[PDB]
Amino acid sequence: PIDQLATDSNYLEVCYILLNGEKPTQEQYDEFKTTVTLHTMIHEQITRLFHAFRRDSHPMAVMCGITGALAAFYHDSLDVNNPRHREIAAFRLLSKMPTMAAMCYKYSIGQPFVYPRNDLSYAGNFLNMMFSTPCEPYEVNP
Amino acid sequence: ADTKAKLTLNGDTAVELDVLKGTLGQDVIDIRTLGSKGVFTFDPGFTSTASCESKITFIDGDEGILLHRGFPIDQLATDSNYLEVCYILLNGEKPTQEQYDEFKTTVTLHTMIHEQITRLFHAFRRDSHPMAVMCGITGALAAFYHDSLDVNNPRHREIAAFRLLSKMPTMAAMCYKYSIGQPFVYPRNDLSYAGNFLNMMFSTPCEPYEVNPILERAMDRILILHADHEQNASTSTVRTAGSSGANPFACIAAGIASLWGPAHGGANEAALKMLEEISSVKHIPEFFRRAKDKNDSFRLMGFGHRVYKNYDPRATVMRETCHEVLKELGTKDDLLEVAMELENIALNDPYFIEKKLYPNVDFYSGIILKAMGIPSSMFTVIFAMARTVGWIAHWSEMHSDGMKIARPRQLYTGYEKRDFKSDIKR
Amino acid sequence: ADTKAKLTLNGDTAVELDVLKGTLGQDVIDIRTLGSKGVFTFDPGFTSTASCESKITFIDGDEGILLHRGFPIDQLATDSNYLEVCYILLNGEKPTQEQYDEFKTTVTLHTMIHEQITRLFHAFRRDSHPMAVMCGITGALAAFYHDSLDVNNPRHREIAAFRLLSKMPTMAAMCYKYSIGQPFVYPRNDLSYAGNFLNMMFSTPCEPYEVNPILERAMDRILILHADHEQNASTSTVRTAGSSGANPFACIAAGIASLWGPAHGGANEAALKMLEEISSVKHIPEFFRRAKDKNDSFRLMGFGHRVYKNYDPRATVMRETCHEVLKELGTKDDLLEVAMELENIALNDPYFIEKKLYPNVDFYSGIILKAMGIPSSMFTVIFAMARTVGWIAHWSEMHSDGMKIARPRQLYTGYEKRDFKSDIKR
Repeated sequence: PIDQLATDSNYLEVCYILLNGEKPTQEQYDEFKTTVTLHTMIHEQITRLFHAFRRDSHPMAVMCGITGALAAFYHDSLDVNNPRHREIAAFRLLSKMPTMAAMCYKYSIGQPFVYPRNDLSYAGNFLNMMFSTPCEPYEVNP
Repeated sequence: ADTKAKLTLNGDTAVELDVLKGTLGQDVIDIRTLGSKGVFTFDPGFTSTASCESKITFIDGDEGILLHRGFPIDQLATDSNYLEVCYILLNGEKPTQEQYDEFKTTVTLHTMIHEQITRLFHAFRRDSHPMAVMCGITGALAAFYHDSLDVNNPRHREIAAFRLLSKMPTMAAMCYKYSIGQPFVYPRNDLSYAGNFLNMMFSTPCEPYEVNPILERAMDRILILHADHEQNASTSTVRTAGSSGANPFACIAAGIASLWGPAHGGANEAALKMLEEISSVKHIPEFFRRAKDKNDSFRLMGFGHRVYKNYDPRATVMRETCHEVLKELGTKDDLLEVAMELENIALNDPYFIEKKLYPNVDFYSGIILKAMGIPSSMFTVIFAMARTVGWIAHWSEMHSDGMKIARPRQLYTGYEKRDFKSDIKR
Repeated sequence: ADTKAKLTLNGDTAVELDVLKGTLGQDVIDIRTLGSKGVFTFDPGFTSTASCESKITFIDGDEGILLHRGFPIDQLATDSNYLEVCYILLNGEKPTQEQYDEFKTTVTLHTMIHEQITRLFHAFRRDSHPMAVMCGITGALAAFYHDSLDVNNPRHREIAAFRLLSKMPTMAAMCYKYSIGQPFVYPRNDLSYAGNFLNMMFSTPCEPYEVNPILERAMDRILILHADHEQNASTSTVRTAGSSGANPFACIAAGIASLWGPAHGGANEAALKMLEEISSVKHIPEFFRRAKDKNDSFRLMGFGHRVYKNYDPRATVMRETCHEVLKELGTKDDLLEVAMELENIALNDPYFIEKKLYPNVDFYSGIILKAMGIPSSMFTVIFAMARTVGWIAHWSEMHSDGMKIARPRQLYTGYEKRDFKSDIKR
């Protein structure tokens, strides 16, 4: 039930549940969080695509434009029939969406992009990339 | 006030004019009505004309008095700090702890410059004079900070003032980083205005930078000592452009250009270079750099000033700071015997004693900045940066007053109406 | 002379001041040596103070008179062309074929801007007002053309003068193209000044642009009618920035921002809101935009002017040309014809009669530009681009005078000297 997931689980565990069909064992979850964590950054060239969008663009139009352009950069995981390519592709989108989402915002307001922080949770990592500046340390409110 | 109530002008009919008085300085003959009476004065340069009523800065040139909101410059340069002086110039009073806290908070939160504005720097030749880059960048601000351009709107001035106030040092320091090929440094919330500046100017991502309290306080003093200087030419440009309706960023950008005007004033452009290189302790100290004084360009090299007769009151605290900074920088300030010597040449040469080419605040500021490793091209960028608070104060005062638009007359001595009939067939 | 000998100023004893005589207009009282005594006048806005002696433009507002080097504006607009008027304004006399061909050849020879400045255009936002981008590029020219900044060298001055007259049209057109996302168009040596400008505005690589003869003339006349307007707020800004020694390019940038000035308000675009986005005689000029007039909401709209009492002398020829354009463009005009209702009201409506809201030159200029398919955000850019030669001439004459540094007095009414005591700790 959605209530139990929204109150008891966390986003990454729900992802594992939707993607694997079961609540992850500590180890499976650890490995899962590990694969996601290692694929958070977006190719720097993909980052230059943001600079070609009008600063005044709707972040949702920038998000569609950026996601629709991914295939040219992550050209090695495009064979949908290939079982391993789906793993890679899924993990890529899974890890990178918040990085791109947060960048849409930073770009839309004129602040520098924030790199993922391995030391943070999916939600905290997002709030960090969305609001922190290089000017002061940012502390994620629980 | 004796006969300071009234007086009269006499062309044909006796026109009575008030003799407005000040709280300090000379009285002024209110001629605001003469124009309508078909009477107009003639004063190119406005040396006999009070363009406004001001409460900001007071100067008695002969007696060397410089007051900012009534406070002597000495006390501000030694006791206050740049941000408090800004509050003083901008608000007219010494801030209560809380008012100062809130003030420092508003400034701190608006330090970063829009990343797009940062891309403008990359379009300037790396070899550009940082002062030309500074004028170009400030003059372009209005397109980015397009929501605070209504000068008539009281809240827009708050925003605009705070924007310029917070961002100038960020832009100033970037001009330098860009001019030498090092990456830009973001403001650090944990630092003071002076320390934050020294950080953005000199730190690299390669090692931690530690702000030296001596150089820090020394920079803070260079800033306060350049905060404002009454109705000079560059500030008069700020008021004039402003009364014309020009947005704050445009008026501040104009003030910067008017400020470095003398630098590229030909005689100054050439003489500053002569002094630039010659640091051989055999020419500057032994009348070589002094050999060329046909074209003066002295105020720029730190000698003499039209405002003050015998000395520049801003140089007191700066000289004392300068002596200290030189020491702090250990056994490296050896070739700086020319600093000791040029000063001796200014205090003892009959020519300098005659023309009163005394060392001014910039002779000493220049030494502190040179001692810090800052290139000379960045000297006016720093002075203009510090002067911005004065410009904002004068621009703002000009507004809240009555917004008397600059619409002067002219003595027309040109051609009387004549007919036009072209000589060309093109 | 009426009462034009000398005059007396009394307080206790008398002071004799000479009166200068102008060839046209009113004569003035010389007060240049007053401030050299202690006696200062008080005149905010300078409306009773001649700021300089000039021979460029004579205006007799109440008579609706405007002369450029003695030539009536209506004659120049009809029988001359922009460049010839530019030649006259700068030189004092009309050109011979020899002189004109030399001037023209030189102007077209330097119309192309440095390739690196084009990069600067792209760092700006696409949503930026064309006017702000214009001011931004003008204030950045000093970072490139740094070989003509010596305002004390007639060589630099003349070179700066030509680079501005040559490149301004190029700059303006590029501001339009950038805003609409169209490729920049290069200047054509074979096309006229106005023919080239329209081409740079409307050309495209998709096919060769055909310039309509009637439209080229219209544009040239717009440029002629805006070439100069005497000692106004913008020119005074240019003259004041220049008095300090500010570089040529920086001087124009301040004039541009000054001219942009009065259009930064809130209630100014609240009425301009309706004037723009709607086309119907029963919509705008009908109990909506008419009734919606809060702060300025007039001169900028094309109704009235502070200079002229009854009418705008410049508007006469602009009104005729508007007929030729409206007649010619028809299929791209007849919908905008609602100007007759705006004019009808500005003539037959009591509110407009009482406030003397006569359709100025910008009223007709606006109608034409709107019909030619030009966005209103380019209107003042076009006027500024045109006014630039006037700014250059005034700036040159200020220097011929000897560059009298603007150093006005002030009426100080602030605090007297007081000791500084600070309690804060931040």
